[PDB]
This record gives sequence, structure tokens and C-alpha cells, in this order.
Amino acid sequence: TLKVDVKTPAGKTDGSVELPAELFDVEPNIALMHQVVTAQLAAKRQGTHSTKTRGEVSGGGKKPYRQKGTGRARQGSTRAPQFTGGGTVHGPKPRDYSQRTPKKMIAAALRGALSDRARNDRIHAVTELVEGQTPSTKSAKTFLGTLTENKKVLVVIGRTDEVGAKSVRNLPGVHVISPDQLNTYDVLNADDVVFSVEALNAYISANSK
Amino acid sequence: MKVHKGDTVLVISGKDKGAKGKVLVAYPDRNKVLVEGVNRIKKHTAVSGGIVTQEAPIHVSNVMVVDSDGKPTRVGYRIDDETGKKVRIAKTNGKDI
RNA sequence: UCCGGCUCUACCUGGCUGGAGGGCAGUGAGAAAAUGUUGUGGUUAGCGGAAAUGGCUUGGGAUGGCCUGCCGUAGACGGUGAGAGCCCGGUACGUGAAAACCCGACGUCUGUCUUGAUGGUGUUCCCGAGUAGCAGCGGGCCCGUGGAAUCUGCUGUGAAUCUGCCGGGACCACCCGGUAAGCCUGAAUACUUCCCAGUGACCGAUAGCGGAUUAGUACCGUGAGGGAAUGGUGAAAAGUACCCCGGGAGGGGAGUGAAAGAGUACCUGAAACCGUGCGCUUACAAUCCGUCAGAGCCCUCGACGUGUCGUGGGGUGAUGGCGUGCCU
RNA sequence: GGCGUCUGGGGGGAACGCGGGGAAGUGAAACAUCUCAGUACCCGUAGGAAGAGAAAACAAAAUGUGAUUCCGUGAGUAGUGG
Repeated sequence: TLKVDVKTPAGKTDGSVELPAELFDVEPNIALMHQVVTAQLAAKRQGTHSTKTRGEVSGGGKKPYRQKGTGRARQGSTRAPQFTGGGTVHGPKPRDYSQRTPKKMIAAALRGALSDRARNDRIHAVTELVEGQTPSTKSAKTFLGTLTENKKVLVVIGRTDEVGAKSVRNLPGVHVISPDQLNTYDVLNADDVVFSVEALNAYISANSK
Repeated sequence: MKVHKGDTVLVISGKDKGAKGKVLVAYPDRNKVLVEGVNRIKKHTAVSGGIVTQEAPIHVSNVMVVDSDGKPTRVGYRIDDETGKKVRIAKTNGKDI
């Protein structure tokens, strides 16, 4: 197994948490994680890119002039693509880039990411980021400074820890997430991961059975 | 807009940094103010005067209102519920201005 | 549950109809309006909102760099004289509605039940008629008339009321299911002229709406209708006072500006195109216009020795050889 | 029919809806059936949604389901088709 020592904002130690090998000592698959984060960011991408074809452009209904006699090129609409002001032939249209990634692939990428972090000793666990009902970004900053000197941090906490979330929210290199929303992209963008104990055990109890 | 006509200010950004003056004019549509002794342009007129030196406006963000004791301040707003008047104050000393 | 009056008439006994306790619902499809009181319920204005005049340096200017601090439920986005969490609008967060409107809640109020239901026994009546069904012609169903059901329009014909009728893909029997020809019915669903807040591995002025600009304008057409082009000075107009040439335009000095190689013809300012100046070349020559060799001239870089030589580089090109554009 | 009075309508609106009417270019390497397509277009009508809707339904012998609508499948299948 691999043990993570729970910490406290007082620098104390509430105890320890076991990390299962099936979730934290799996071999990482770079190509898998690449595919998974690629799909993530593709789903993030909204295809809000559109253009007008020669049919959607205003006008261009009538032939500008006689087919023959003028010495001009043949035309059928002023909004044809070669025309300035004309339609876009093969241009962006709205499209959804969301890849239909398999669940096992997603989960395995997540586990590989967390396993890399655990092997390199970048997973920390804590009871709570700060004490009760007084969001203190000072306190959270100092605490995370004890836990890690890194810029990029992923804080995994329940949806009910509004106090800790808010306290650690405005920090620049911090990304807050819920364990039920854990993802390869955020875990890999993080240089360190910091669970709350309830959040960690929630991830454990969800991914065990 | 936290800086009014007649208010005394201190320029904090600009060529005239460190200079004080009365806000002679305020342009909220422009978020500018016109202060005595700063942003001194040399205007050409087609007249006696000729190259006459006058004051130009300046962005209100480049000025700070001065405290009672001669220190800059960001400007805050209490509420005088004893008269229902939202009044200005300094962030430094809390005194009205 | 109670009372009263009728219950043809008074008399005993069987139904109805008013009043009263109470339920049951309600502005709903299920009947309909009005009425108030009232919700830190909402929308339609907004307000507050922390933290650097920090030092040094560069700079026209600091929002740059280096170093100091500080806030952070606020490091979102913009602006400000150049990449600003701490200058500004603001943000997180929290507050705020007199009035109107919309959601509620409470009730007045309205309706209904309230003389009521309960559970049983055997015959007659009823259970949606020009309907169903049938035929003819058609439509549409996966089904293009096919063996063609179901559904459906028109025209004719035209029944049965429950042991009745319809459907179960011709049809018949059995069985099953259902109970047409009468009505209503929210939600899940589709859409966005318009309004608000936001986002973009969307365009960024020949793009993106036709329309960043006078835009459905100018303009064209009798008309329906068609349908453009036109963005950027600068940080701030500080938009060049004044003198000189000039009729003016335009310019030169001077000035502003950090910069006028930013002068309302203005950011950068390519090419085609047009010039001017310098070098070389060319007026006995037959030229896909160049290539290869190359005289001479000019320039340049090095060396030595002092101008000839080189591991040279370039521009020109006398002259000779070769040489029939690109695309389709 | 006339007179009077009262209540209402009339027209507009980008899209969506319901009911009706209903092409042709095209494709079939021709073309008429067929397709395009019940599209475009038109008409009449609305409502904020509409329509449909409470079985004269499905089903198949399962003690079956139990209004309607919509989505996905069933399935480009069964079938239909010069």
C-alpha cells in the first residue's frame, strides 16, 4: 500500500489514509490520458463558429447579367464564393466536438494521473483547509505553502465545504473540484493534489465498488 | 464620482506626479477632471496670448483625494442615517471629506 | 346531525325543498368572479464593497524590470499615458423598492355535500343514427389496389343497444380486448420578434449581419424588387500662434508633441505604378529576353607593400556558346 | 327587412403549432409510375405553447400492459418499390 499522512492547519496530524493500488499505483498510460484530456477539452470547446454559404448570404438570387455577350466571366450569383461579399465554401459551422470516450478509459486515465502524483509524493490530505465559517485566504495560502511550494494545486473537497472552497478560491494557481468531478486534465494540470479526508474517502468508496 | 469640483487631490500617475491642486472641473462622461497646475499644455491661439499655457483634463484614476492631514486616500461612503445623507469619508482616517 | 315548510288537500305513513353545526374543494380541466390582509417572496432603479501616493531604474508616461510590503468570500473583465488583485468602474460578498406587476400564504367569499349513504335479490328500459357497416371513387397508413385489414373524404345504401357492436392485417368460427358515433384536460415537447446576464481553440473591416461608417441608406429599377462603398492622428488637440513664398492650395522656418519618418490627405505604410539622383552599359544591331563562359568598369573585404593578389565577395555587363513562355 | 341600444370583432407579428390546398427544377444516368415532397409556396386559424389525450387501445393466451405526447431503441429491420 501507500500511506498519506493527514495534516491539519495547525501542522498537526489527524492520522493517515490508505491509498489502494488499484486507484493509486496503476501504471500510467500516456496515450490513454492524452486521448482522455483531448476529449475533455473537446467537450469544453463550444463550436460557436459559423459562416454563411452563398445560400445564407443576403441576395445573389438573380443572374447578374446575360450568360453570353458581355465578355465577362460566367456568373450565377453575386454571392458566389469567388465574389467579394460572397459565401464561404467550406467554412466553420457549429459542431459539437464532444468525443464519446469510454468510461473505463476515462477512469483508468484518472487513476494513472493520481498514481503518478502518489508515486512522486504529490498527494496530500487534510481535515479541512481552514477552521469554521471564517474564510481566510491568508490561512489557506499559508497551509498550502506548508503542504507544497508548487504553483499548480488541485484541491478536492466536498460540495459542502463552501468555507474552504471560498478561502482557497482566489489563489491563482489553485483549482477547486469535487471528488465526484475528478478528471485527468485537472489532475495533470496540478503539480500537487490536496484532498480533504471526506473527499478522498468518498472517491475511494465510489471507485472501490 | 468620488472626486468632485473643489476637492483637493494629488496626482499619482502622470508627468505631474506628486503635485496637488483643486479640481476646477469634473467630466464624468469622460471620467476626467481638470486640476490647477497640472497637465499644462501650450495652446496656440490666432490672437496678445499666442502660445498660452493652460491646464488640460486628466483621468480621475490618476488622482487621489487628499486627507485632512495632507495624505492621499481612497474614498469611502458611510451613511448618515441621522439625516439619511450618504457622505464621503477617507479610507485612512475615516473622517469626512 | 338538527329544525322548519311542502310533500294535492286534514288525518298515520313515503319523496322534495329552505335554514343551522360541520366538513370537501376553489379561482383549477374538474363552476365563477370580486374581495381584502400579507410573505426580507420575486422583477422593474441602484448602493456599499478590502488592500501600495511604496523604493530604485528605464521611459513622454509605469500598468515594464529588480526589491519591498498589503488584501484576498474580492488574482472576473475592462479602463487609466505600456502586462495594474491593492488608481478607477467594479468583482467576491452583502444590501435596497415608495409605486406597479407577477408568484404565494392567510382568510372573506363562492360552490358542493349535506332528506344521507351501506351492502343484496329476479324481470322490462337505456347505454350517443342518417351514425356504424356495406358498395363505388379516392387519400394516407411500410403497404404504389395488392389477398389489403385498420384510419379517413365524397356519393349512395343503411343497422343493431349488450345472447348488442367494434377491433385483433382478406374472411369465417372460437377466444381475447374494448365499449364508437358527446365534451374538457395540466406536465414532459417545439420556437424566439423582443428583454436581461454571460460564453466562444467565432470574424476582426474585401472578414463578420447586406449594414463597425449616412444602411436596407445612397444608388438602380415604373414596380415588385435589387442594393453598395466608406473604421484607426495622438496618451492628451497640446490640431502647427507668429514670420516668409504664394491669389489661394500647398509649403518652408518656428512652435506643440516622446515622435509630425503621428499634420484632421494623419498608426504601421508592402506591391503594382510613377519619378529624381549615382554607378555600369547601350546608337552595325535580328534579343521567350535568360543561362554558361567572360573582357572591361565600379564598389567592397582581407593581405602584403605600398597597388598587385585572393580560398575572395558583389553590381554592371562588351563578346561567344546553348536556348521555342506559364497553364489548360 | 327597417329603427334604436349594448357587447365584440376588423389589422399587425420573427419563429414554433393545428387543419386544409399543393408544385417544379431534380433523382430514376431518358421518362410518365415513383422521387423531389406532402417540401417550397399558398389559404384559414390560434396559443404561449399548440395539437393529441383518458381505449369501441395494445397484446397474445403471459394470473400481461393500461390516457396522451415527446426522446432513444426496435431498424435502415420487417416490408414496400416500374
